Amino acid sequence: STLMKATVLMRQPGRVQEIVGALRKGGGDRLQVISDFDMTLSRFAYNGKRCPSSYNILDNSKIISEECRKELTALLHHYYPIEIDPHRTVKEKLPHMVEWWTKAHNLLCQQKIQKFQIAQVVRESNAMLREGYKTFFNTLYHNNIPLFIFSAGIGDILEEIIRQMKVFHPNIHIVSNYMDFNEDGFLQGFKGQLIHTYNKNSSEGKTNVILLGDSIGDLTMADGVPGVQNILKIGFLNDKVEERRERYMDSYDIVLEKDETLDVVNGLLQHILC
Ligand SMILES: Nc1nc(O)c2c(n1)[nH]c[n+]2Cc1ccc(F)c(F)c1
Ligand SMILES: [Mg+2]
Repeated sequence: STLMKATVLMRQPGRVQEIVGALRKGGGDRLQVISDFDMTLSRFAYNGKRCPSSYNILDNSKIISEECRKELTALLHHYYPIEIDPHRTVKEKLPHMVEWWTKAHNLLCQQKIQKFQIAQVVRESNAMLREGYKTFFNTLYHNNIPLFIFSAGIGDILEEIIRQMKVFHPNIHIVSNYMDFNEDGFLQGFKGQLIHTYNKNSSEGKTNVILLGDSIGDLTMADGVPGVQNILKIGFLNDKVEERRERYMDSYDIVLEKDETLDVVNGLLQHILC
């Protein structure tokens, strides 16, 4: 019944039925959720307007100068055509993506950004999560299901969004780029491994996976999780739907077309965990 919502597309509904059945048989003990952030857990559009990405939330804020905003936009102008070019292989795109993210991160480090300002920028932003986010985050937490959120954005921004929406629970594990601040609270670098849009993947018995994404690249987020026995991939198809629908349906198990809610995922979780 969950899958009878009007936004639901399935190329092989019988296969979806078998995967959901295996997930239910395995129970929450075997389940983990692997999800993209922007335009998957965050809402795509509201009240006739696009909702901001994590990148937009910081870049359009009061703590980024207009000159820095122009330089970030110039980097985007150069690298976006490379990023989306289907005739460049993922391997050929990698060094360009590393360059772009390294350059953007360094520009942010050359501003005067203070830790306390991150909460402020998010609070003043138009950040929005999909409808049903409380049920989604609470169901996972109450059922002890780890949620891995991958984002090539800024971890601090993601965390403040989820915290300010009152759903940042200890079962959430964000894999993203976290800021490093000096003793005076000023941004000085980024922590750990660089995550760009083409290395959002894993690079305990939780062998069943629900993957949530909104781009064709998100299909790989669970690659490299060892010993996965069952995976159900759910893809939000937010825009350019006539152009994208076939490729989405042919790779994602379930596609949700212009669905600004987590209702289908929530219903699947309730079915699997009850
Ligand atoms: N705040 C911020 N601003 C940027 O421009 C950043 C960033 N963080 N990290 C990496 N880039 C470059 C980039 C990569 C993908 C995008 F979709 C995009 F809009 C911008
Ligand atoms: Mg996304």
